[PDB]
Amino acid sequence: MISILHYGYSFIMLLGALYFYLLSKDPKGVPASEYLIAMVIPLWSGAAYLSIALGQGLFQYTTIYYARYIDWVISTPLLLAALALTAMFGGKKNLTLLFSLVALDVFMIITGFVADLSIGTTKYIWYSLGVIALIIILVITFGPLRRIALSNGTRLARHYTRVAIYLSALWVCYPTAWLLGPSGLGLAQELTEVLVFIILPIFSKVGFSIVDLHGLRKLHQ
Amino acid sequence: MISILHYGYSFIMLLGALYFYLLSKDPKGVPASEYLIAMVIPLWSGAAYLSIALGQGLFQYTTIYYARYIDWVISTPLLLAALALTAMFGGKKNLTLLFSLVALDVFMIITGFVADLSIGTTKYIWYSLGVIALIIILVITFGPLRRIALSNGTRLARHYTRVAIYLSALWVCYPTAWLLGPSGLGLAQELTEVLVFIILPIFSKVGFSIVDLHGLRKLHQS
Amino acid sequence: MISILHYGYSFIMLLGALYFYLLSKDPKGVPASEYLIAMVIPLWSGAAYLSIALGQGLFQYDDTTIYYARYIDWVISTPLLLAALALTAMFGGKKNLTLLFSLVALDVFMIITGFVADLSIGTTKYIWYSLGVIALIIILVITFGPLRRIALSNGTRLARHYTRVAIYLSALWVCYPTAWLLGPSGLGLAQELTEVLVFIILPIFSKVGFSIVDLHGLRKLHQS
Ligand SMILES: CCCCCCCC/C=C/CCCCCCCC(=O)OC[C@H](O)CO
Ligand SMILES: CCCCCCCC/C=C/CCCCCCCC(=O)O
Ligand SMILES: CCCCCCCC/C=C\CCCCCCCC(=O)O
Ligand code: NA
Ligand code: NA
Ligand code: NA
Repeated sequence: MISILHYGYSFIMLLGALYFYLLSKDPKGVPASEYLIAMVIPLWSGAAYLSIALGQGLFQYTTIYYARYIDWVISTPLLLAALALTAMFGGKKNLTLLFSLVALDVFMIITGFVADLSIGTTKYIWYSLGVIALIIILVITFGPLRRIALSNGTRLARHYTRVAIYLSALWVCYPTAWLLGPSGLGLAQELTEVLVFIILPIFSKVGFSIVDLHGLRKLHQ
Repeated sequence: MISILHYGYSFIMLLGALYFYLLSKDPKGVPASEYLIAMVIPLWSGAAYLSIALGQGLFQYTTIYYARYIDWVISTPLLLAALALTAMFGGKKNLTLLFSLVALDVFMIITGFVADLSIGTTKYIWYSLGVIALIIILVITFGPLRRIALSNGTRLARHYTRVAIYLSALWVCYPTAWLLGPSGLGLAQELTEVLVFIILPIFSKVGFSIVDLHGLRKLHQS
Repeated sequence: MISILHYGYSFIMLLGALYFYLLSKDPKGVPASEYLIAMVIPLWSGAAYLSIALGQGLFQYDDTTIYYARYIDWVISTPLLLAALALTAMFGGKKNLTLLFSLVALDVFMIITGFVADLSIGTTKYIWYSLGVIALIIILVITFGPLRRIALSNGTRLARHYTRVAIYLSALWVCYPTAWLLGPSGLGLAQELTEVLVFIILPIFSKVGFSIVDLHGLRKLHQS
């Protein structure tokens, strides 16, 4: 079941990528960079998840689905880049703030991987550092980044706020599932966690970009 | 023999690097970035191949020359960057298209590594995904990227087209040799593969940049 | 003692990071990028050194202990330090990102040769070490040659500051390959504990010290 679920995930990522490619061909005032980011996220995630489907992206240590971290260490900084470019749509870019989010995010995913490789108190030290990174990401998202979105007009700010809540709601689920699952307290079953880390990312990756791109395109007319 | 051949490769990379450094001192309207890229490619490749010569960049799994993938994952995106900056010479840059090529290329090399670590059907799934990335790279090269080259005038477009064909011809040899060699169908002997992945990269790396830089320098006024 | 020393290091990195954050809130004409770089260096290093403190960022190889977390630290922290140095030289003028990325490329190569040298034995070790030293020399040639000339093109006051930070960085950085060669990873003249203290004290000056000196100098160029 776990293999088939991952094949399914990868096929959905492939379909998402193709949809974003088709949209890119009639861009409606949205820059090519946004479409490129939208395509890389699912294609890379699809590849990583394909490795799990093929029985490669995991080892016994509990099962570590290490391919998930290879996925997220690329896909999640690109998602924050997407979020940051949305806030900045129609205005001056702040690449300093954007790379601040990328740095926090890459650190967050790494602490997760290290936490998964750790045992006892050490595991939760790393996990806790990852959660602290996420909180700071959310502080930036609803603080200075949102203020940039507001500086770019009511219609853009409305859209940014929607995508900001969408992203934030999904992202807090990841460390919650991690803590509950085999990598953490072990209250939730492996199969339950596998389904969560199949369904969440479909919404976090393809869902997010459908909502993000459609909203930005709608600002054209 | 395999060790000595790799020492030779590294010495040629070193010579190439120094030649590009000397050219950079009298740039003839070619930007420093092009000279930097031209030097990094062979220096990094030389280092990677030196590790093979010293017996470090390979393990038994059949022999995997993993240092080749460490080489290519840096050297091949830089080569496409070089190609893209050539198309854009004299005009506005399209870094989106450039990073599209970098992303495709890094994926291509990784699928190769994963394919080399795989057995049976799984190997050829990864290989096939790598080939699909290469096809898209070539489609970009002769499609949108060439159209940018054409927007920058007759003489630049002529040069870009030459370098584009040079690169494309060499690059399709890599997945061909891979499939024929021990990593694939195993028709070719290890020594045969080692020689191909010594001679190809000399032309793909040092050869390419001699052709690319000389062509751009020839466009210089006064 | 080695664990406690690393905990101490990480706490000092954390304090440095917070100080640079507070400075960033009243920037005095210094761009946000400089403050971001100043914070990333110690935070990343603190993380890497925390792994050593917890007993994770090291393994036994050739009977010697390899502190592999130091290389994970440096491969990110040292290119960011040269970026900081390069942006100082370019302060008030056109940027040269080609020269900046030249330094980043040399630096990342340097740290990798170090790691490979640490994993190597006999002549092979010193081939890698030697390539790393050659990278450092070229970095220093850039620092006192073309990069300094960019600093001079941005006026007397900036060039004076750049030269100070350039000497500060250079003096600290030549110590790293010296300690490495003398210590367990090299000739084995110096004891593990000696090396551990060197690679605790040097980086406090190389990371937090450097940025205090760099940022204070740039801020002092502001007229309020
Ligand atoms: C094993 C893998 C190792 C990978 C190693 C990765 C190193 C990360 C750092 C790179 C240098 C950062 C470059 C900084 C670019 C300069 C920023 C700039 O242009 O500044 C503009 C201005 O200062 C703002 O207002
Ligand atoms: C694990 C894989 C890591 C790969 C990292 C990327 C390798 C290096 C290639 C980067 C491409 C650099 C292109 C620079 C564009 C310069 C454009 C300009 O001159 O304005
Ligand atoms: C592993 C070692 C190499 C990794 C880093 C490679 C860096 C070299 C690549 C590209 C150089 C980018 C130059 C950007 C030019 C912008 C214009 C300018 O201001 O000069
Ligand atoms: Na966006
Ligand atoms: Na070029
Ligand atoms: Na600086």
